[PDB]
Amino acid sequence: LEDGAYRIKQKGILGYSQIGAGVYKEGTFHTMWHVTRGAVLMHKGKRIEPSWADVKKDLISYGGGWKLEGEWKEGEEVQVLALEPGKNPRAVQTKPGLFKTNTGTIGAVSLDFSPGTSGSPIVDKKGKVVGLYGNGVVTRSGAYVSAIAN
Amino acid sequence: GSHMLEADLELERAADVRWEEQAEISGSSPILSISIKNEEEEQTLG
Ligand SMILES: [Cl-]
Repeated sequence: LEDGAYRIKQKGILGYSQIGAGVYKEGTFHTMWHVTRGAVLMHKGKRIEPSWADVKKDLISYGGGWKLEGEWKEGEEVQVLALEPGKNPRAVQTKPGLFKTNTGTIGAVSLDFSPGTSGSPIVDKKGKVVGLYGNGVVTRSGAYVSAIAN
Repeated sequence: GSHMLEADLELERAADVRWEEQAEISGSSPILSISIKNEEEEQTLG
């Protein structure tokens, strides 16, 4: 597998459905726990197995520990490199916000893409991945947002 | 149990991971994808 952003497609009798997305970096595939639930993944006839997960952060990696290294800081803009069902990839620039939750305070972007985009990378200006789209968390105000940072 | 996988989940590469200069300029930009790919068909793997 080469480094990059990938769609995750599930086969059924009508053909494939895109259930999410993820990032391959340094030998490891990164996606959301809610997308695969730990299921084995295939790429061009090669199997990859789950290696680590954090259900509370909605994260799972395959073939190694977490490799994503971006860290977002308040005020900085990022890009969601969205891979939506039925759409070519699109970069959308946005400024994440800080939100209060019961657990603490998080950085988050708005849930402005298909739920099938879950796993797409959110990148900083250095091209590093600061988080993955689609970790839905509830704020104190009763909003759902897509968390990127604690 | 079964020695077959429960579900056939397949990966398909779609984009380089990078900051897109056009999106910094305009706020949003399509990421040129490849021949040039004019439309994503969800039902086909690649
Ligand atoms: Cl990274």
